[PDB]
Amino acid sequence: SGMERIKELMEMVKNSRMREILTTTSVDHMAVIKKYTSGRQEKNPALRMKWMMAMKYPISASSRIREMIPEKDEDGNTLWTNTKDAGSNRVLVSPNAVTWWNRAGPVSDVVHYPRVYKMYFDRLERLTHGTFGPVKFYNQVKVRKRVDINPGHKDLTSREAQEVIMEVVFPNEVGARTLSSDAQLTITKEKKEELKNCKISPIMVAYMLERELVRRTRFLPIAGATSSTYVEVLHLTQGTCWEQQYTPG
Amino acid sequence: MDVNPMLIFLKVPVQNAISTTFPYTGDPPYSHGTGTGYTMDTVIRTHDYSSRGIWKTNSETGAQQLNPIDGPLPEDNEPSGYAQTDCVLELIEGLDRSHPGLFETACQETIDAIQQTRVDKLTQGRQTYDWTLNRNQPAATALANTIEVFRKNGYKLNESGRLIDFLKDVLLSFENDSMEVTTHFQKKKRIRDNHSKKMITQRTIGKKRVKLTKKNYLIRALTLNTMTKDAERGKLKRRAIATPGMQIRGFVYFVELLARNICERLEQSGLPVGGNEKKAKLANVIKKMMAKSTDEELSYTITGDNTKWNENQNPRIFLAMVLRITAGQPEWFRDLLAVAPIMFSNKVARLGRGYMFESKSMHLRTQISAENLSDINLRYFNEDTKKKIEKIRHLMVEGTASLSPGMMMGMFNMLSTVLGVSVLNLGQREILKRTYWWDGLQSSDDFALIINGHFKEDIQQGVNHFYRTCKLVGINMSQKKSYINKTGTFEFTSFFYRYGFVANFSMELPSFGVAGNNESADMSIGTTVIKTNMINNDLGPATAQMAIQLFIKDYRYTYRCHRGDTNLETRRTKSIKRLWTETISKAGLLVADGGPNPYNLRNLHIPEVCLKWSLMDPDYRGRLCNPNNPFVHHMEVESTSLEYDAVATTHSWTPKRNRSILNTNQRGILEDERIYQKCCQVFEKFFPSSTYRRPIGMASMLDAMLSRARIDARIDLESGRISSQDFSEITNTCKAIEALKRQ
Amino acid sequence: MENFVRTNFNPMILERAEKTMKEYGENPQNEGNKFAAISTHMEVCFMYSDFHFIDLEGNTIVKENDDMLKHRFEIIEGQERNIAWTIVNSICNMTENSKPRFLPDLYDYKTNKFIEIGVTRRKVEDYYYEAASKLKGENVYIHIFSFDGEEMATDDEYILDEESRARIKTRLFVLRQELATAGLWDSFRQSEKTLEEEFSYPPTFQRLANQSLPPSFKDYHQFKAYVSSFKANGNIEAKLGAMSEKVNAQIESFDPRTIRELELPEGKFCTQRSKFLLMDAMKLSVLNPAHEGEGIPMKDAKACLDTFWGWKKATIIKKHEKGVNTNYLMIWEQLLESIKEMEGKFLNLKKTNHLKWGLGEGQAPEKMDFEDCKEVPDLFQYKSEPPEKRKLASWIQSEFNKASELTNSNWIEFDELGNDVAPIEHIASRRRNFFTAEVSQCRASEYIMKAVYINTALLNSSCTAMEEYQVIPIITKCRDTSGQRRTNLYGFIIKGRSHLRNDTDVVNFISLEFSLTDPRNEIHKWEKYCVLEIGDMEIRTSISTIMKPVYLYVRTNGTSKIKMKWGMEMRRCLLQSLQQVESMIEAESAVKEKDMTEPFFRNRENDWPIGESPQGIEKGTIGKVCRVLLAKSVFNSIYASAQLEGFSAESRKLLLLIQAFRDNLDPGTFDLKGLYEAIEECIINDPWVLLNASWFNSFLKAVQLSMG
RNA sequence: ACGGAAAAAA
RNA sequence: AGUAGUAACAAGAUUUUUUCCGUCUCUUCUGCU
Ligand SMILES: [Mg+2]
Ligand SMILES: [Mg+2]
Repeated sequence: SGMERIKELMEMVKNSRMREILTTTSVDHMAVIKKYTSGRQEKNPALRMKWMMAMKYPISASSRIREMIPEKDEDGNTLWTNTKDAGSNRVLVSPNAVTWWNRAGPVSDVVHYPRVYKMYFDRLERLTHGTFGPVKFYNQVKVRKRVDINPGHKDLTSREAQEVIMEVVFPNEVGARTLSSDAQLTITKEKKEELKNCKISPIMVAYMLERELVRRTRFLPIAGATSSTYVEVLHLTQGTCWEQQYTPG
Repeated sequence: MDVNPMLIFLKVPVQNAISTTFPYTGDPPYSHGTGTGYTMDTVIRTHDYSSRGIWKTNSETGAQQLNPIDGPLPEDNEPSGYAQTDCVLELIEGLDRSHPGLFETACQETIDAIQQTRVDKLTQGRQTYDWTLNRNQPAATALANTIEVFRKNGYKLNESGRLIDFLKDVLLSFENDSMEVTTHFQKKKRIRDNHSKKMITQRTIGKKRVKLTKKNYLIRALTLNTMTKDAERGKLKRRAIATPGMQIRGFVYFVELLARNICERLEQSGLPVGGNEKKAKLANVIKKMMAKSTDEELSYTITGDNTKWNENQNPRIFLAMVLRITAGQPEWFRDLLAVAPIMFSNKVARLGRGYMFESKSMHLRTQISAENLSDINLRYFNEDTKKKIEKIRHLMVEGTASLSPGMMMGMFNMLSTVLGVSVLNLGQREILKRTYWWDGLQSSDDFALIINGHFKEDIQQGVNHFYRTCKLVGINMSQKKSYINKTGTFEFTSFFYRYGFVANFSMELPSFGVAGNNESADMSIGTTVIKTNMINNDLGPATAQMAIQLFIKDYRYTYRCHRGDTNLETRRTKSIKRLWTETISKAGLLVADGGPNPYNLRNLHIPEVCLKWSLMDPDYRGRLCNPNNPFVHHMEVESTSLEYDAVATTHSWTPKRNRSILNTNQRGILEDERIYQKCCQVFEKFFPSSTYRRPIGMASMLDAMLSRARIDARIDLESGRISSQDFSEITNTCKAIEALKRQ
Repeated sequence: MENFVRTNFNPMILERAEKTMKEYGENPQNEGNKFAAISTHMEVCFMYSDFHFIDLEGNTIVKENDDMLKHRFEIIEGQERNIAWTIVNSICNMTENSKPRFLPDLYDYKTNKFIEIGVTRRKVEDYYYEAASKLKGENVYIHIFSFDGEEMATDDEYILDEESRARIKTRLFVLRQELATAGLWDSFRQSEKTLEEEFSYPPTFQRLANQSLPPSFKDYHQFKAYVSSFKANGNIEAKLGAMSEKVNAQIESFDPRTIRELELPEGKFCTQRSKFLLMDAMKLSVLNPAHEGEGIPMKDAKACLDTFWGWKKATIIKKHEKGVNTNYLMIWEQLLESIKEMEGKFLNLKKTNHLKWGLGEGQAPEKMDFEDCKEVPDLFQYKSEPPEKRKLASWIQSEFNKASELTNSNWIEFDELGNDVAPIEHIASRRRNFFTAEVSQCRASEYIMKAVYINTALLNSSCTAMEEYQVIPIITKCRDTSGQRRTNLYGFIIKGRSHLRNDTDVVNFISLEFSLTDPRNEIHKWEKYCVLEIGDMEIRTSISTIMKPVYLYVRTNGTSKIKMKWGMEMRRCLLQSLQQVESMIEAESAVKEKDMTEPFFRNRENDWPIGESPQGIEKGTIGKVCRVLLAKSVFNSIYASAQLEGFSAESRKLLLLIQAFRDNLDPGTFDLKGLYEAIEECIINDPWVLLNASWFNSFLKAVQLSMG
C-alpha cells in the first residue's frame, strides 16, 4: 500500500537538486524552507476583493472541478476556464459555479458540519432555549477579569488536553511524552473509540478536539457572572448603562 | 447659525466625546518616494543631539563612530544624548534592590529558554534585510539564504538545530577573509509590447555568485536597512523605520526575551500587556497609588511623552544595563546577551534607494541609488538635500551611513521600558527621604507620572527631580506634549482615564467592513468584529444593529450576493434567482446564496451555517456541506487516490493570486520555492502531524522518510495489513534510494 | 584515543557513532574514549541484531548473508532521538506494550520485548544491578556485556543463540587485548564520568567589543569587571549638583482665559478640493425609472439626460487660469456627442489631443536606469517644497451648514435584521428607528452615497479598463417621502489611463458636474475649475418661473487606490456619529435609571450647543447633534489629509487641558508656546483644517465667556 | 504552529 | 494641467506588543431599489 509514496520519493530523489535538498536540509531546517518565498506577497486583500469580484473569474479551484461542474450554466454563464499555461492543476472559476453547486449539485447524505462544529451548535441550543428577563438601567461597574471563553474539560488543563489530542489524532508522532494523569487515559480511550473509521481530515479532528477539550481564557470587562456560558453572551447581557437578565439552557 | 461641533464640549466632557477628536474615517497619510531623506534626517538628528562626544575611527569597518556617553552634562532643555554610565548603573542597582530576586528569575528563565530555542524562531519577524541580496526579504527566506551562505563557507554549527549554535556561526563568520554569497542580477532587453507597440525592457532576474571582502561583509552584517512608515495616524510629517539583518536578529531576540521577563514582573511597566489586561493593570496601580496619598497631601499626574527617543538611546548604555542585570550569571550568558548592544553600537544605516532626478531637456526621470550620491556634484540637489548630504558625507562608508550613537525606531522596546521603570522606581518615599515622591507607568517611551507632595512647591521640586534624572540617562521629556494636572484624569498610550478608562470606538473604525478572504470567513469576521466592539469598545446596541445592517449591505455588494427577490441585476443574479425560486424554506439560504439576514444582538456569537441549520432544506444542506465539494482542498489518506472529506461549505473557496511584476521574468527565483514546496509536500506523506505541530529532529529529511517508510512497512507486515511482497518492494526501494544518496 | 577507533572499526560504525555524537554536540576529538565507547555499543548492538531472520513460518534462522526474509530485531540505537521515539511509538501502538520511559536499544519481534544492551568495563553484575536500579518500574529486557569475557542477561535466560554471543565475547576480548597493547585500557576503564554551555568571542568581535564602551575603558573585560564590581556611592545626586540650573521643567499654570487663539495662516483663500460638488450640485432625476436597462449606469445616465432638453451651446464662463480652457470645452462637446450616439453598456472615449491634455497623458518623463543616464548634464532633483499657506474662507462653513440639513429623500437604505427576541433588542430597534429617522435624510448621507458610488465605479473602471477612457456617470439612488424610488445624475467622470501598481499611484480623471451656482460670486472657491454654461432651466419656485442658467463645472482631478478604498467605506461615518450620540443617550440612562431615548428624541428641548450666531450660542436637539456629528465624520472622510491628522492629534492635548481646567484639576504645562507651534504647524492650506481651527477658537471664546 | 486584518508606541 | 507635499505619481519592477479571524492547494467583466 505504501509503495506509492515510496515511488514518489524515489522519483523525487532521482533529480539531483531535490536529492541535494533532501540530503542537506534537516527536519529542523524544513520549517526554515517551508515558509520560504521569493515572489511579492499580496497585501491589502479587502480592496482586492472589492475590485476582483467585478472580474468574471475570481476563484482558483482545483483541476478536478472540470469533471464536477459543466462549463456553461443554464443561462450561458461560463463557470470555469482554463489558465493560459502549458500545464494543469488549476482553473479560474466564476461564482456562478458556486451558486450552481449550491442549487443543482450532488446532494450528499453524510455531512460533517454538525459534528466538527458541535460547540457552536451547543451555543445555539443554549441561546434558543434561553430565558430573557427585564432590562435594568444603572451604571455598570465592569471589572476586567480573566474568564473562560471556552470551558474545556473539567478533568484536564490546557497542556493535558493538548497531550490527549496529540495521543488521539497523531499517536505515532508524540515523541517521548507520556500522559501522567489518569483521566487523560480515560478521555483518550473515549475519543479513540468515538473517532475510529473517521472519514474527515486528521487536522480537522484535532481542531474539533481542540475546541472541545482545551479551555481558553481572555481578559474581558465582566459585570455579573463569570461562568463560561455567560462570557459567550457578554455582548447580549450587558452594556454600559443597562443589564439584560438572561438565563441559558 | 454657524454650526460648530466643538461646542458639544460645552456640555459633554471631552473624554466622554473623545471619539469626535479622532478623524479615523478618511485615508491615513501615506509616504511617497524614498525613505532616504528621513534616514538622513535621523542620522543628522542622532549626531546633532550627541555632537559633544568623542569621535573615533572603527578598527574593523573604518567608520566614524561617536561616543557621547559619559560626556558633558546638558546645559539646556534641548534633547541630548550624553547619558552618564554611573547614573544608569545606580538606577538599575536600585531597581534590583527594590525588587528582590527579580533579575535572578528573569535571567534563569532566559537561561532555560536559550537552551530550548531553535533557529526558526528567527522566522517570526515581518521583513528582514538580506545581506546576501542587499534587499528587504521575509524572515524565512533571509534566514535560509544566511544559512546556505554560512554552510557553503564551512560554518556548519547551525546544523544542530539550536539558535545559539547559529549565533556562534554568526560570530565566527566575521573571520572569513572572502565570504562568497549568492546575489541577483538582471538582463534588460528592449522588446516591443504586443498591445501598445511601445518599447519596454524585459528584465530577467537571475542568480549570481560573487565574493565579498572582510570589511564589506562586516558592513553588510551590521547594516540596518531603512524604509518609510506608511498609514500612520496622528503625524503631519512621515518618518523612517528600520529593519536589521539576520546577524543582529538573533541576539536581539534573546535580549528582548530577558527584558520581557523583567517587564512582565514589574508593576509599573505597560509592556508587554495589551488590551483589557493592560487597562486592568493600569487601573490597579492607579487605585494603589491614589490610596497612598494621605488626607492632607497633594497628588499631580503628568501625561508625558518623550522627544526623540531612539536618537538618544545609546547602545552602550544598553550594554551597561545588560551587564548589570546579568550580574552573577555565567559569563557565556552575559556575552551572548551583550553581543546585541555591541552590534548596535557599531551599526550602519543603509540610506534607502536614492532619489529621482528629472532632466527637463531630455524629458527624463531616473532613480539614483543611495550609493551613487557621493560622486554627484551638489548643484543638482535641492537645498534641504544639499544640507543633509553635506552634513552626512563624512559618515558614508560603502554606501551606508555610520550610526554609532542612538538607536533606530522600535529596536529595544522592553529594555527601554526597563530603563524608564527604573527612573520611576527611583522616586519612592523611602529611597528619596524627601518631601516629594512619585510613581507611575511606563510604555516604550510614553509615560504617566504621579507626584505626591505636601505643597505645590514640592510638586515642582519633584517634577524637576524626575526631569533631571531622566536627563542624566538620555531620556528627554517633551515639554511641548507633556502636561500636568491633578490626579483623576490623564492619558497613556491613547488610553484616556477620567475616573476610569473611558471607551474609544473611533480607534476601532477601520476594523469594520468586509475583510476580503471569502464569503463565510468575511461573515464570521464581520459578526465577530461587531461583537468584540460591543464587548470591549462599548459599541451601543442600536449602533451595533446598524453596524450589522451596514456590514450586510457591504457584504451583499462585495460578493454580488443580494437577496433572491431583488430587482437588482449582477453577474450572478440568475443563478441566485433560480436557487431562490426552487427553495421551499428560503429562510435557510445563506447571505452568500441570496438568503435573508439572520443576525441580531442575541446571535452574534453563532456562525451563519450553524444559525440557519434548522431552517435549511435537506437538498440545500446536502449540496452546501457536501464532502465532495471541489472549491476547497482535500488531503490524501496516508499509509495509516482516496482523499479525506471536506467539512467547510462551498463558500470557503480560494481567490485568485496575482504575483507577476511588470516586465519581470522571475522563473529563476521561484524555482527554489517550487522545489522547497515539493519537498515539504512529499514530507507530509510520511509524517502527517508536520502541519499540526512543528516536527523536530537533527537527521535529514531523506533519512527520516526512509526510516518512517521501513518502520511503517514492518508494522503493516507484522500487523496483517500488507503482504510480504509489499514489504520486500518497500525495503528494496528504500535500499535503492540509499544507493542513490550514496553514489 | 581517536585513531584506534578509526582503525579497528567498520566505517559505517564510525558513521553511526559520529551521527550519535553530533546529536549531543560533542566532537570525537575532544572526547576520544567516549567515541570509542559509543562505537563499541553500536558494534555490539549490530552484532546482536544482524544475521537473525524470521522465515515465513516464524522460526528464527541464522543466515550468513541477506539471501525474501525479514529481520528478527528492530534496531533503535544509532538513529535520531525523534526517529527512535517514532519507532517506539509505532511498536507500542501495534501491541499493547506500555511505552519505555527511556530509549531502548533493540526490539525483538519474536518475544515482543525491548532490549537494552550496555557494554561496560567493570564487572557485569555491578552494571547489571546499576541498570536494574535505573530501569526499576518498566519491563525492559537487559543484556550487559563486558570486556572481561563474561555477560549477564535478565534472569540468566539468554534469548540470543550461543554462537552470536560467543562472537560478541570474542570481539570484546579482541578489543580488550587491542586496548591493552595500545596502552589505552585503564585510561578507557577510568574514562567514565553533563557539560555546560560556552560562548566565546572571536578576535574580530572582540575588537568590536573593545570599541563599544564608555570612553574611559579600552577593554570589554575591563568594563565588564567594572559593571560587575559597582556599588552606588550617590552618583545621581553628585551629577545633579553639577548639572546647570537651566535644565528644569518649570510648571506654568494653565488658564484658557489667558491663552491666545490659534493663528490661522495668511494668503489667498482656500480652494475647493473635494471629488464632487457638495452644496452646489444639481441633479437630473428620474422618478420610478422603468426604462429598458435600469441598473446599468450609462442607461440611467441617458434616461436622466432625457429629462432636460434645454441644451444651448456651451460657452466658457469661468476660465481655469493654469489650464487651456478650450480643451475643457472640446472635452465636454466630445463627451456629449459620444453620449448621444453609442451602444453597449460602457462608453470608452476616443483619445483625442484635448482629452489627452485633460487626462495628463505624456506628462510623465520617460523612466530610464542611471546606467543609461550617466552623461546627461541636466539631471536635477525633484522639488520637495512645502505647500503654500492659504487663508480661511466662508464657503467651507457654508458647506458644513448645508451638510447638516435635512432633505426630502431617504438617502441611505438599511438592510433587514433578524427577529427581535430580547427586550434589549426591542429597545435597540426603537433607538435605531429614531437614529434612522434623524440621520437618513441628511445631506451627509447623500454625500456618503455619492462618494461610495463614485469610488466604487471608479475603482471598477480603473481595474477592468486600464487603457480606455471610461465615462463614469455620477449616479445616486434615493427614495422620497412618498415612498417612491428616484435615480439622480450629477454629471460625469472621464477616467484616464489607470495602470496603477503602487498604492499611491494616481489615476487622473475629469469631473464634469452640473450645477446652478454662478462661479463669479465666490470665484476664489473655484480656482481649479473651468465652468461652462451649458443650458437654461425653468426653475419654478412658489411665485415665479425663472430661467436659471445651468452651469457645468469641469476640472481635472486625481485619486489613488487608497483614496478610492476609503471612499467606498464611508458608511462607517454613520457609526462614528451615532455611537457617540447613543453613548450620550446611554450616559443619562445611567443617571435617570430609565430608557432616555424617547425623552431625548420626542421632547425637543434644544439641550446641546451646536451653533454660533451673531446673537450668541445656539442649541439644538439630539437629532441635530447626530446630523452634525455625521457631517463632521463625512467631512473628515472627504477632506482627509495629513494636516487634519496632525491638527487633531495636537489640539486633542489643548482640549484635554481645557477639560482639566473645567474640572478644577489645576492644569499646568511645561511649554505652551511649543504646543501652539505644534498645532499651528499643521494649519497650512486644507479648508477643513482651517475650519476646525476657527471652530477651536470659537469654542475657546465660548469657554472664556462661560467663566464670567 | 502558518497566514491575514485593525490598533498602540517609538 | 492635475493629484499631492519635504517626494513621488503624471505607465513601463510590512521594525515591537496586544485583540480578532482563518487553516494543508498555480479574460471584456464595471448594475449597492
Ligand atoms: Mg503620552
Ligand atoms: Mg516621542
